[PDB]
Amino acid sequence: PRRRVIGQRKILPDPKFGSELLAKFVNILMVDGKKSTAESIVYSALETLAQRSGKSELEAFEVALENVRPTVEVKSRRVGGSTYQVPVEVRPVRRNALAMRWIVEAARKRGDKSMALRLANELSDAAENKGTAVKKREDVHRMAEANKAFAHY
Amino acid sequence: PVIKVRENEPFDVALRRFKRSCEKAGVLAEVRRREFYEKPTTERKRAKASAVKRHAKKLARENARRTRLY
Amino acid sequence: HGGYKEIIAKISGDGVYGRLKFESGGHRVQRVPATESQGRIHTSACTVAVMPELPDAELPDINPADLRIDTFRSSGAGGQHVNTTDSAIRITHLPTGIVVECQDERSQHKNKAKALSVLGARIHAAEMAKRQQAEASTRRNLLGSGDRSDRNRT
Amino acid sequence: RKQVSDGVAHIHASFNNTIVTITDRQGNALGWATAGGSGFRGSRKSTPFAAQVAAERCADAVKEYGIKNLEVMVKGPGPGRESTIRALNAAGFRITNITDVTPIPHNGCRPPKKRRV
RNA sequence: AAGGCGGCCCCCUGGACGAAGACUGACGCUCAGGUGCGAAAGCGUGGGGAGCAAACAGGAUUAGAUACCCUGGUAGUCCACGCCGUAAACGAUGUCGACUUGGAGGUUGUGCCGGCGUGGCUUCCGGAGCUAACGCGUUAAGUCGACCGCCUGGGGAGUACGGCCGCAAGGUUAAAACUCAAAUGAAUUGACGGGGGCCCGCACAAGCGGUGGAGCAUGUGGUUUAAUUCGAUGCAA
RNA sequence: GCCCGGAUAGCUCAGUCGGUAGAGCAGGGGAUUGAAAAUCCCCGUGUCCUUGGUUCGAUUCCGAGUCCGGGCACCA
RNA sequence: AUAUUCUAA
RNA sequence: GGCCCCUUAGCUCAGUGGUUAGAGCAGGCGACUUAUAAUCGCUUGGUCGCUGGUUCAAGUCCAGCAGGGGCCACCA
Ligand SMILES: [Mg+2]
Ligand SMILES: [Mg+2]
Ligand SMILES: [Mg+2]
Ligand SMILES: [Mg+2]
Ligand SMILES: [Mg+2]
Ligand SMILES: [Mg+2]
Ligand SMILES: [Mg+2]
Ligand SMILES: [Mg+2]
Ligand SMILES: [Mg+2]
Ligand SMILES: [Mg+2]
Ligand SMILES: [Mg+2]
Ligand SMILES: [Mg+2]
Ligand SMILES: [Mg+2]
Ligand SMILES: [Mg+2]
Ligand SMILES: [Mg+2]
Ligand SMILES: [Mg+2]
Ligand SMILES: [Mg+2]
Ligand SMILES: [Mg+2]
Ligand SMILES: [Mg+2]
Ligand SMILES: [Mg+2]
Ligand SMILES: [Mg+2]
Repeated sequence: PRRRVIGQRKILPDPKFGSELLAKFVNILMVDGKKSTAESIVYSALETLAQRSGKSELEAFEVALENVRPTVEVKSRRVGGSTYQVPVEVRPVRRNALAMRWIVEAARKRGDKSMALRLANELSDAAENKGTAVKKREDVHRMAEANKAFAHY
Repeated sequence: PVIKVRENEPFDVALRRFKRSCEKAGVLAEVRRREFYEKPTTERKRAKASAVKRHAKKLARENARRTRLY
Repeated sequence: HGGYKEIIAKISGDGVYGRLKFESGGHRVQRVPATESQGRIHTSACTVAVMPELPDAELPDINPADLRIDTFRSSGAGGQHVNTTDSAIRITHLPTGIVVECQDERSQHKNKAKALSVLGARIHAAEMAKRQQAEASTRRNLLGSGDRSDRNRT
Repeated sequence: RKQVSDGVAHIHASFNNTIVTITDRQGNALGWATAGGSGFRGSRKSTPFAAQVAAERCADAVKEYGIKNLEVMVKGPGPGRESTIRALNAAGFRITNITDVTPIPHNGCRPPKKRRV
């Protein structure tokens, strides 16, 4: 907004693993304020990823996030007359948001039967560096390398 | 402008000192002036305009020390 | 912004020109238009012309008994042949008074053929000119000016 | 082929393009790279970055000569004239001296008419 | 003098200004007609031609684009001589003389002892007064005198016709009919600007979920009808 | 009078040489706009000039006409 | 870079 | 009669090399825009005009064909 008074809203840590990061993920996955439904889908998908990794559910999530997290994105800002698309370093909070949001968007457009599986599959494909998630990080990295020339300081 | 780098001198310094040497000689401003022909009439009009602004800045310096705002 | 600058429609039936003949002339309209920003009343007019269907236009046959055909020696080059030969045709159409001369070819038959063709074209063009003038004048009178002052109906 | 050791780096900076040309003291060209030929057209071609990337490619085109020290000559008033030197330095060369040789007339030929944009 | 005049050097040459004197003795001021000078473009003849650039050509842009932008490019721009005689040729302010508080500079002389006077030219502010107002204000648009030029509603028209001038382009002098009830100057309040500055609102941006496609509900337009009762119609039906 | 070319969407035109037709501009419906252009999205559009043949089948290949344009109608 | 127009009470 | 050059993705194009690939405009979706433009990112897709052989893996290396053009040749 025009003022700049945004007191970062107080968010509860999730019950099972006690992680605000994963509590956020649930929120991003959640639909029609049906969190119960969402939490079940996340724990199921993290339990599955626990088996197909041999690691902690949080640690298996961290590994996935890391290969999704973009470092520099494109933002359109005017300098003179022309409207150029300019690379901006992404803030660490927005690094996770995008990541989590990209994964869920990626894991909502697969053929597999249950969302819990679709999520587990994409969170796994992320860990390897294959999934549509970790295909649109590249895209949002390389489009932020073409316009590298517009990074005036 | 011609900067010779001296013994035991870092580069970043010798570059800032080159930048300054060109800005002092007014090279970039000189070439921007020579880019397009300004009609003499236009050259006189902007010389006049500048002097009027330089002079009006003097009269816009008194009404500040003499007059109070709060 | 809609409507028509002009709309010409044939209305076909039994007793049309007996009921629409009186629509001819100026129609004055007084209202707040659709093209008006300030809600002002404006006074516009439209001209309506209702002209009855004139029996098409039968281009008639060129009756040879209504022609005077003159044959004579052609003018200019062509040695002994052009000196001695009645090549040249003047066809005078007695009704209209239109006269066409033709001596473009060396043969009287070609000339006469060409002249009948032209005399046809010129007779048929002259009567289609009358019809246009008659129609133009008839319309001119029905319409009147498009001015708000010249109206049969408000 | 033939070692030269001490050479000159000419930097033709225009509003549109940047042309780096690394020569010897006698002014015989060894290698050159342009911002326009370095994967940059239009807007992106007239930026200090593309003039940086160009400088690099010119350094990476005269290593076979083994230039150790450069005299730099900057020309014209474009974004190329600053960052091209930073690149040459950061590419490993030793900048002996930096000279501006931008041609200034002493009131000579009539420039072209002013653009009405 | 105006138009104008800008590297450096020489040659020829005009004016201005200051200082002290000496000299002439109203020899002055203004000026219809007249004469001369007079930017740029343009014209003639002969040169010249780097750069620039009417015309022109192509490329773009665009609804079109005989433009603006781009690539070229001829006259021209340069020289000699001749012509043209006009410019918002403006200070939109005729020339000459006198008089009428101040302040701050610039520039160029000069007298006296880093100070104190006195001239010339010139920039900016401002007092009285003047002015419709804006402004001008000892360089007057103040206070006066001399002489000249010029104006008399807006269009038509600085045009026609005639004359004079010119190679031409054109210049100069200069009407009438007809037509309108205005045209105009300055300033004031707004509104507006693809003017400037500063702010705000889910206005954008950041997000999330919709509508626009499907079927149905419902209102409307239209069309239909004996009747499809009347009203609401951008946002704000 | 003869000869060559042409006849294809509402207009100007491609196309095909035996099977199954396009373009641009119009046109319609939507969007954008206070509204009209410009612009954007969705659509539709042909007896392929008329006949009489050949052919399983003709816009296409014959042979007639019709309309349009372009020649020519001469040596003397 | 591109933004034309708005009769007449 | 000889030589040759090239005829690869919708439209095109380009070419080493032991292979059917590299694009650039198009065509799809993304970003961008006040909206168009341009911009950028992502993808999309050849019997290398065909056809033989020959090659550890040959459209090429080498034949037999088709295809067009460019210059030269051509005294039943
Ligand atoms: Mg230019
Ligand atoms: Mg006089
Ligand atoms: Mg001149
Ligand atoms: Mg001349
Ligand atoms: Mg000459
Ligand atoms: Mg030009
Ligand atoms: Mg005058
Ligand atoms: Mg002047
Ligand atoms: Mg002046
Ligand atoms: Mg005057
Ligand atoms: Mg005088
Ligand atoms: Mg004053
Ligand atoms: Mg005159
Ligand atoms: Mg006269
Ligand atoms: Mg938004
Ligand atoms: Mg619907
Ligand atoms: Mg109703
Ligand atoms: Mg109503
Ligand atoms: Mg009522
Ligand atoms: Mg009402
Ligand atoms: Mg109009």
